[PDB]
Amino acid sequence: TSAMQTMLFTMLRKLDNDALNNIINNARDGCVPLNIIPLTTAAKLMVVIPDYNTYKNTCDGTTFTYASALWEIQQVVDADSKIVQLSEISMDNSPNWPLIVTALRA
Amino acid sequence: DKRAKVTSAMQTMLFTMLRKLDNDALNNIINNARDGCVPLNIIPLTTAAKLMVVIPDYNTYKNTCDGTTFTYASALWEIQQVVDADSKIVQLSEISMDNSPNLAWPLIVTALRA
Amino acid sequence: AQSFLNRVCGVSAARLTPCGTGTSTDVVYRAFDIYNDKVAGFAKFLKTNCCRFQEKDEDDNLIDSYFVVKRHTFSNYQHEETIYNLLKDCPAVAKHDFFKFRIDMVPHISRQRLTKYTMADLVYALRHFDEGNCDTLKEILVTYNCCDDDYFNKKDWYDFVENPDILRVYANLGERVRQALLKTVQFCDAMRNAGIVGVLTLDNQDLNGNWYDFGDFIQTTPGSGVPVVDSYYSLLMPILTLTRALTAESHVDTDLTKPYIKWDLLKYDFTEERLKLFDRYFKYWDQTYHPNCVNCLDDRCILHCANFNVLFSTVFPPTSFGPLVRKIFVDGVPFVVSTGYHFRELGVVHNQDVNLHSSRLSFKELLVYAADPAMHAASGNLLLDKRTTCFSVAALTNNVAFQTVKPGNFNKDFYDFAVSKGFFKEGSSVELKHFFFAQDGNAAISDYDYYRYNLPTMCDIRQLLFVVEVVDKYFDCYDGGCINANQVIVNNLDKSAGFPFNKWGKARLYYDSMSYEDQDALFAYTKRNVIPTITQMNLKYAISAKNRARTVAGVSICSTMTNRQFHQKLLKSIAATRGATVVIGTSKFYGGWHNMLKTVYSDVENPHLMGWDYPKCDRAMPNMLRIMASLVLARKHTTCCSLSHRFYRLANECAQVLSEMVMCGGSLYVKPGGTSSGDATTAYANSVFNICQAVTANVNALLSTDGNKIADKYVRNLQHRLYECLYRNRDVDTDFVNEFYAYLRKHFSMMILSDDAVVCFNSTYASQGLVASIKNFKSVLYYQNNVFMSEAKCWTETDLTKGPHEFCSQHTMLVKQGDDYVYLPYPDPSRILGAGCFVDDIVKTDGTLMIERFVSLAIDAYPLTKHPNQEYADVFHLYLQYIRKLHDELRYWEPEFYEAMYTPHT
Amino acid sequence: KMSDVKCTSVVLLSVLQQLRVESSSKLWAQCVQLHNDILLAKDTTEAFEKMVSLLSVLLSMQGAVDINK
RNA sequence: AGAUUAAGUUAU
RNA sequence: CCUAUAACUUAAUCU
Ligand SMILES: *P(=O)(O)OC[C@@H](CO)CCn1cnc2c(=O)nc(N)[nH]c21
Ligand SMILES: [Mg+2]
Ligand SMILES: [Mg+2]
Ligand SMILES: [Mg+2]
Ligand SMILES: [Mg+2]
Ligand SMILES: [Zn+2]
Ligand SMILES: [Zn+2]
Repeated sequence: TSAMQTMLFTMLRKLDNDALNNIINNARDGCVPLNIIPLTTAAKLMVVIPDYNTYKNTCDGTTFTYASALWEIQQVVDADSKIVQLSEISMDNSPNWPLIVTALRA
Repeated sequence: DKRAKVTSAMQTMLFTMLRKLDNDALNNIINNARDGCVPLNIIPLTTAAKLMVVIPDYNTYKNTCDGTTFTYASALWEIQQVVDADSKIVQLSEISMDNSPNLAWPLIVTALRA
Repeated sequence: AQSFLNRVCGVSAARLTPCGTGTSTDVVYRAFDIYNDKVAGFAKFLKTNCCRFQEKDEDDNLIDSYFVVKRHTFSNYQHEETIYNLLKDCPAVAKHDFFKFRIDMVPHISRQRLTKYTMADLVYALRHFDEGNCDTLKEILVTYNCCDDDYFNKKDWYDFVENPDILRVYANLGERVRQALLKTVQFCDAMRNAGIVGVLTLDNQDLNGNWYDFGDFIQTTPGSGVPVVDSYYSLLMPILTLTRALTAESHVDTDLTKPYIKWDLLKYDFTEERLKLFDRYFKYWDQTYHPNCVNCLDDRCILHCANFNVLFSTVFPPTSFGPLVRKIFVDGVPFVVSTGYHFRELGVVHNQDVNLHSSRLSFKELLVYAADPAMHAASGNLLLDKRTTCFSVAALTNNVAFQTVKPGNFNKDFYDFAVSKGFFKEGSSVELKHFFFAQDGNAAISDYDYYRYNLPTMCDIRQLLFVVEVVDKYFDCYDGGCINANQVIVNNLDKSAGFPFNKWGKARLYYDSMSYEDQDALFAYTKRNVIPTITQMNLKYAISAKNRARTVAGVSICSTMTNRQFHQKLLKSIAATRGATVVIGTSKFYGGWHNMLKTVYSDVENPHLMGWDYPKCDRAMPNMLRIMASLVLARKHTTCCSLSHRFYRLANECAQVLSEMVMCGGSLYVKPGGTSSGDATTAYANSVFNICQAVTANVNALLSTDGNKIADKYVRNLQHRLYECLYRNRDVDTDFVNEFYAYLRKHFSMMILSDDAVVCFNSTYASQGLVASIKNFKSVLYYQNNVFMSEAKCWTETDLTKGPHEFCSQHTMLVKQGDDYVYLPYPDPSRILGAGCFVDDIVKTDGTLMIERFVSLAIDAYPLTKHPNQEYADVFHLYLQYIRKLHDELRYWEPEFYEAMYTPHT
Repeated sequence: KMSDVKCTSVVLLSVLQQLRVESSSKLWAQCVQLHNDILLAKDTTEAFEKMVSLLSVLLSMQGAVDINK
């Protein structure tokens, strides 16, 4: 049960692939993905951001880096369907947190 | 020894299939026959009160069970309930071409004989 | 020149253009069904005695109509005119014009408005099919509006599996074939009323249906003419179900524009309709036709009549076939049991032992009521399943079950050990290609949907009767017959007992619960009654190289018990015989592979090796060939069973493993045909089917070759006698069956194991066309097996130093063993490494059971050490080092033990 | 190499199957599809993209804590 | 050397 | 839920 789960991550960490490591690190910090990552030309991806400091390291503008790929942000809701502009993000309005980002890749 | 258990289990199962059996529309086809002998493939086709339709996609649904009532096997069948592959109750408001990617196909509709 | 062209026009005043130049004849390459004392067979020849003229349209465009002017002699001219004047009123006769023209005054016979190709060209194009050499078939398809000319730009257009639209394209020819049948019956009536005796051949009727050759016709007293139509109908019989020629008989008034006939739902007999169809389309076929095969005289008569029934059962509705049920009272409480069966092949069969009133149920009659599907379907719901195109009888439960297949369990310690030993490098010869593929919940019904490849197939019945005699010679050395219940040997009693018997116990419970007298009473009951049974489909969890799901068929305990008691003596006698053609039961160990190969290379003179593939073999096998295979096995019951007993055993096998009710996921379906994988006789019936298709390919090779260019006079006389024994002679000629069998054993040496085959054949005879090749197998599988066999799945080995390329998925190497050279079987190393890396239980990756598992895999992996490839040889040393590592982490580890498994001393 | 990701796909799909992911047939169908197409992949760049798409099914539900690992 | 039971492996 | 047949290996009893 759990030995299968330990033998997964001991051989996942030996493939040494940046995309697998990028999503396992993001998952470790709580930046998990709600749906399945698509690998087609363009489709939708929903990424949950727990709080601010793990958002600036991924998002700088209209493009965020995920699984060694670039995904352009379309919508940010926060524990509602409370749409939030992209100009909002700064530490200056940090109390202004389970947050969803629904984007599309190139 | 163990012969008694399996013969009682065979006898018990074979009898409760007669409690399930329709017994009055069955007699109307079993006595309209020339020799009292009918094919088996027409027994659930003309007597069974419940019909199950397994539908793979949306085109098959609109061609087969569009509306609350549909006609199959020269009879009239009114849908009772629809479930998906995960056996969750689907309403008829959900089965549209817009919401067709969100459903767990196939859908198994169940229709009583009207 | 122009004057001759004007004379050909005549009263028609048709605009003609010449296909030849001047007055000289035009040479065409057509297919003729010829029987002389010079030559025989159904081959392609040169027709050199005809001048052809094409008739232009109103806008000066070429149409299908042709004017055929034939010049032979004066005596044939006067004789054909005398026959035509008797036959001119018939509308099935093409209009003839007799004249003389001065080219020196040679006489001419002008036939008016014929098509380009005859019926024999169509029959030969469909019965000798070749991809890239199907120009005649393409021209026929685009001429009679079956498809456009750009249909052949789609690749795999001819393939029945890759493109099922070719069935519709071929069905566009069926109305022309049906019109040719009606015109043949009209021509035979006109020959009988006018007193004319002659043979009808397929090359004398065009694709319009008109008859035009009378050179071999002789006159007799009127009212008593006899037409001979055996070669005609027999060579035409596969086309009747390929083109679906009797499709118009389903409609009202036989009119394709009119709607369908709404038959009665309670109607099942269709005996008089079968007789009306036989009198309408095959009136002058001389052999008696029984619509119900219970009235047949022997097993050859069963084959002959079941062949007409597959054709005539495509007209009737599919709800009439299957079990025939009748209400009976048990202690006054009523049942619904099966008192008969309506077969597509055998007609109506009624049970002889049935009581309407029973006052107690024994274990045996409870068993036949539980096994019977009539009770199960009369209680369940109606089911309309749209995932599959197969017939759906009933849904037994209110749910639909969705069985998935789990992935394999990874064996990490062996993979880490193998990576540490240098395996799985980049660019290496050995890589993992065998895995456990998981399946989603729609896998079970998607594998069941592959019974759409099974089509109703009518056979060439004369050819099939000769082939079943030759096939019978192969099984001659074996002993068979019925045995008692105490002589039955069961390999594994703790296996499934099928449905609905798996709710109460395994097979051990039913073998312990019935006495020997009850088992013998049940076996005697199946000799006078038909017990319909339900077959369970189960997804099988096993390693593979392809992502296709694999289902196994679970047969009921009643069927497999009576079938063991009927067949096991012959099956044990086949399994315990060495040196024969069927090599079921022969081990590859202890020199047995070398003995099998030495036996296959017996007396071939210019030896080459050949193996082939059956695409979708379990699915697409025709019902006539399965019945033929069943009859061959039942030819050992000549002294223990009467003909009625043998018919009822055949009817029980057809109702149990051929067209039974199949329970796939809590719902009942109708199996169209094919072989159940869980019957006792499956591998052996597959062996009979393989030998039958090989003998059919050799017959079609020897008859389609030009008899004038066969250099050996023995082979030419053999081809003449082959045509005589197929089409002219009705009774079995056992001396020619022996002679053709000895010819086959001399020049076509086989090794058969359950649709896997290796043939050592004479190469010079195959290049001359005297024995079969891959092309003949492709043609036979096209017109008979309804599949396309690509030549990439086949192999050919010209150097017999190297062995067969693959047999039972094992390759072959020549190995210095001791003082001599032997043949050793080695497997693909990906399969061996995948068996060690992936297991189906989490209990097979420790130090408990994995030692004896790895030993068995090292036994199967030993002969890779003689391979020239180094990684191939290192597979065995890896398994050996790992058996050591398991042996010290708690005589086999030493390499000598493995060598002893392949040396000839047992 | 390619064999490492072909074995890791097998381990991951058995991990997902232990977490009762076949309770939803829609998710199990594309999990089975991704696993079967990793096991039939020839180029290793094609196998890696599917591995990301399949591992995100595990990183979607909160049933296996990666914090512990 | 033979038979019986249990388990396993391969082939079809 | 887990088929049929064949071969082989291992273990244990009786001979
Ligand atoms: P082979 O695998 O190429 O054989 C073809 C085959 C049809 O599936 C028929 C052989 N056959 C019949 N019954 C079988 C069974 O239960 N298991 C296997 N592997 N092969 C069977
Ligand atoms: Mg002719
Ligand atoms: Mg002639
Ligand atoms: Mg096959
Ligand atoms: Mg093979
Ligand atoms: Zn007959
Ligand atoms: Zn017998």
